[PDB]
Amino acid sequence: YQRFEQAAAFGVIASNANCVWIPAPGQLITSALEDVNIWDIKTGDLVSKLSDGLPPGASDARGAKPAECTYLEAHKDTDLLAVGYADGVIKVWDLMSKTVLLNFNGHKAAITLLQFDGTGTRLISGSKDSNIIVWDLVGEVGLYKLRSHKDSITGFWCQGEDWLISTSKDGMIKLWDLKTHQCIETHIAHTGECWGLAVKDDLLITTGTDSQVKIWKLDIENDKMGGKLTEMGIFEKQSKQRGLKIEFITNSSDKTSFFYIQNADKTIETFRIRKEEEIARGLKKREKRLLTEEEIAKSIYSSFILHPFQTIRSLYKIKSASWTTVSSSKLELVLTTSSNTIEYYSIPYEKRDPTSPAPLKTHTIELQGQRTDVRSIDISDDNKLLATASNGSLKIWNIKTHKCIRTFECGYALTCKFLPGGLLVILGTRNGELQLFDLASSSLLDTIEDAHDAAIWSLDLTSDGKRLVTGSADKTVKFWDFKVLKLHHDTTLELTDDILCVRVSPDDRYLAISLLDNTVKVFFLDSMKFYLSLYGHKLPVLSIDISFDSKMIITSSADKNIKIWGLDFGDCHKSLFAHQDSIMNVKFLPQSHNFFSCSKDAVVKYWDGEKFECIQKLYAHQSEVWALAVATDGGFVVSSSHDHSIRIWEETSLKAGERLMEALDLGIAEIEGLEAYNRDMKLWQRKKLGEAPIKPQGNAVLIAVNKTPEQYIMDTLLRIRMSQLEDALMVMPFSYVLKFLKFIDTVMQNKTLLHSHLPLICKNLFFIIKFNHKELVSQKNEELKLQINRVKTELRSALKSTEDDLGFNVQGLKFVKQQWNLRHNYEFVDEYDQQEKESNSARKRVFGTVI
Amino acid sequence: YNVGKAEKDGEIRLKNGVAMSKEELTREDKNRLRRALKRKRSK
Amino acid sequence: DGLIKCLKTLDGHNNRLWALSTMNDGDMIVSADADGVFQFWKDCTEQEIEEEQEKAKLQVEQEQSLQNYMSKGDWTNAFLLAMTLDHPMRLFNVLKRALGESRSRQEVIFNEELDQAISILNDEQLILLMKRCRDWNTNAKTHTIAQRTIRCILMHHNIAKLSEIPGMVKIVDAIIPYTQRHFTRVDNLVEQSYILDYALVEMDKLF
Amino acid sequence: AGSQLKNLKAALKARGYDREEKKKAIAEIREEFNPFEIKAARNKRIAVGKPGISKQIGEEQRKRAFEAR
Repeated sequence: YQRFEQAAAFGVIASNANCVWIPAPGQLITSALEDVNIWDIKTGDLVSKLSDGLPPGASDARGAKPAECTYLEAHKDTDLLAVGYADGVIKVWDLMSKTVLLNFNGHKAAITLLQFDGTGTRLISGSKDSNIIVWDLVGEVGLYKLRSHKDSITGFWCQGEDWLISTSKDGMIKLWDLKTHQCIETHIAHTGECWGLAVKDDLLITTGTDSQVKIWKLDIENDKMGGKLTEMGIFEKQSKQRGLKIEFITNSSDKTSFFYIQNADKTIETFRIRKEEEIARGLKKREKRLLTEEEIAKSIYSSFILHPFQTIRSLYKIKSASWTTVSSSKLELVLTTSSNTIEYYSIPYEKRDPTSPAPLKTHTIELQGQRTDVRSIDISDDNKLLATASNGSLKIWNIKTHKCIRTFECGYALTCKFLPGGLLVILGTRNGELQLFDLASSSLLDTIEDAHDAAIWSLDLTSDGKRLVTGSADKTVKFWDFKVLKLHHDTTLELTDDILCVRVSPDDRYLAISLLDNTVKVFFLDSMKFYLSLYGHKLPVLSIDISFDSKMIITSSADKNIKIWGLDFGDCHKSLFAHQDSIMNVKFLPQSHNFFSCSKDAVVKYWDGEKFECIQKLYAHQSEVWALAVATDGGFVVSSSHDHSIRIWEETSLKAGERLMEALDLGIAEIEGLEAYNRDMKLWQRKKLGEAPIKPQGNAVLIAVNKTPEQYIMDTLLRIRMSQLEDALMVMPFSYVLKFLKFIDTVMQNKTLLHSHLPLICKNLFFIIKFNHKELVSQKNEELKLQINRVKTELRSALKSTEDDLGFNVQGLKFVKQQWNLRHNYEFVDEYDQQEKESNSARKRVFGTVI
Repeated sequence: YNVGKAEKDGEIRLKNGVAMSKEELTREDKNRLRRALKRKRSK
Repeated sequence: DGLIKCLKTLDGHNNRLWALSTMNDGDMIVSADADGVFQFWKDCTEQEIEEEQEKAKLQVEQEQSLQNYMSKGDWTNAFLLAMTLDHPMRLFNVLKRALGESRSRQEVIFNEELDQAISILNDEQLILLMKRCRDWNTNAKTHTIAQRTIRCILMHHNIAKLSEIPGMVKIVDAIIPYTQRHFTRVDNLVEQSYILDYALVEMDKLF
Repeated sequence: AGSQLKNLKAALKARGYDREEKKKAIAEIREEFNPFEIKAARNKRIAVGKPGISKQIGEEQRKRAFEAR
């Protein structure tokens, strides 16, 4: 088969991520969906779209959504870009050659921050699962995983090798000793979430849910447990929403610091922090009226040391920001907003006055976007493309360059079409208005106010183009002719129900209209004849398509399935269930019975109309695919979605016993090696110090598991099971029994792991010598005789030491119970009433017996 | 006397004897103890 | 009764009720009357969640303190924080670690600072400590830690106090027979520990 | 060696809203894991017949011959 693929994607400038700024104002790296694009603020031309080397839609593209980019981060000097995606992976690229250097999957959910540290070679990454991982770049390895937060890492701040400090989407800020990787000090920052973190070395600043911004003093050289990071006071903002990024600078040329808190909505609150001279010369002024009350006033600091500044607003909702500074009169701040647009503002400040009632944007890159989701896409014969938006941004892109060359202002526009000669656009809006535009001249040929009483929903030209059909939610369809280049309403068909799709056949034959009442009706255009009524879809029914032979129609709806109908008798053929949310649009190919359907769950799907298979399952969008349009000839198809994207699609095993034996042999070899080393040390310290042994290096596996040999043998002796322990001890020969006795003799000098394994040592040792008693008492060596005596003394001392406190506790606890009894048990002198009282007050337990 | 279940609700008391507190268990042992309780319910 | 919107029913009175006067400052003191008996309901949600969030703040500080003590060593203040937070597995770990290092180094069975810290805890703390010792004593493994803790309680507290604490007989009657079971088992271990002595007398008869 | 059930579960994990792939896979595993409708001899130096299919064509042939007579 001649399958499909993706040629190019565009329409996005700023997506659901952050932005990094690079100096030459300068350029900007930001996110498109799953690929990063670089822009020069000066002009705004797309100078780079760094993308994955595999086209989404190819043979090896995997069966899921692609990983949306979610955090840009840049190493300036050594020229790297660490970008991180929504599945958790981190790709590190060199910006010179634009290839992938490092892949750093690691995480389990989407990631929220990156940071290079010690400028090169180290990258720390925080994610929507609460881990935060340190990575080395010279080893390609996750070094450390700091794991104690609970919800989602909202920010952190590190210095090199000793201290990190993170704050997460619970209420908690944490300080991490990066030598031990244990959390040192934990506070509750804000009572809900904690969304911000910034610090200029003395003061730390955090923000939470609503306007309460908290100043902290971190004293890194502190020694107390609670008090490495203390809280110094709160203050307020003007926004009652989530401040979610704070960032600082030190402008030179005096020395000064500025920080911003961007908000959820539309607003960045900028702040100047002042200097120690005006701290000292402002302290007395609030210390006026002359001291317990004045000390309470001086303690209740934030408004003192912090100074608000020019509160920069924007038109849309703010997603990310970053700035640069010179002279303290060029706080030059780039800002990517949600409705895709970047904006380069710059506030001046004459070091006392900010010299403006409201700041000024110096650049704005917004030409290659829409600011809303494209509710309708269209195409020329083959050359141009039509994108229809809610703000009014009709845009005429071109296929061969992916640049909008022509754009207008219409309104809440949901459907549009071209006109068959090209260079002319019809469009209908969500109120009762229709509009006409062109390509060479300006916007409005004419608008028709009161084109319909209510929301228009779908229009269609005839194949010659002179006559178009508009169906609207005022329960009417209308017909319009082109009189000479103006619209002529002549007839109108009022239905009982809100018509929401129209279509004609591609040979002027049928008019199929989709009603809100779960059905479609097929009419004859030449008679308004009411040929057919196709029924049985069971929810209101979206896009129709008529085939090129005018024999076969498709019918999409919100029932998550498309139905194929034969138009000769109105008989159904398939009812194939696609698309688990809602099929928004469905379109045939030009010459074939193959078709495409794009749906509300971020997927387009390629089907055939003969076997009714799914030919292909294309997976490049991220959100609700609102429209798609096929070429008139040739058959390449464009699809446009809710993530502001427009994309083209073209054609192409030991056991117990022997484990204990090998553990015993290496353990006792290490043990008597160290004992020979100690005898060598005593002889070369008691004799002429001219020589000694060189070095016994400790065993590989013993230093690899970090265990003394007694502990190594002790845990493998633990790890054999009780059912095969009497076999594990019976398999081993008498030489291993003798070195087992050496092992027990050494282990009851370390009285820590003697007392934690007393019954195990007793059981194993007594079975060993009880089984090997005949040979043991025939061995003739005073070393083993002294060994047995030493083991006997230390073992029996440990056992009598534990049963001493056992017997003590028995007699003490029964004394306690008995003195409680003789204090207040009861008063019976008569033995029969006494025994009946004790029988009524006894402990009962009921048992299931068999008779 | 035999070690039943805990008389609190932030506590987990196995019949071994080892009482664990839910505020002191990490999330790995929380998932592991939940699956183990699911096994002992399912039998 | 009076009910609020739906959640948070109020205790009300015994019988019928034609009364609601809630209209002080924002919605300040509410008054509600039965046949005769009045009720004066207090305030807005402004401090009963503040004391809850500040005890959450205190608890998350002392939990981190307990983690730092358990890491760096320091078993006495770790013990009293585990007893204050009631973290029983951590309490078993601090007692087991301190007991093992007590066997290592060298009247006193833990270190002196920790068994003084056991000597100065009050009634409900030692009743939860002895409940922990009760259900550790049911093992034959974790029973030595329970016996050392029972022993230091017995030799550092007053026996009349320990008897007259309400609840200290349903615990000590639970753990007398388990200590007797362990006494029988360890005594039989000492009994069968004399095969070493028999093997030594054979090894000396060997010449 | 290993069970026909274990090999059948392995074949289902091997083969894994298309229809004809499932028609092909189901027919393939049916005519593979049905060994009693072929006949196999032993090569003294192997599917040598299809008994049920030969039987049904030999009896349908004489069935239509009998109805014709």
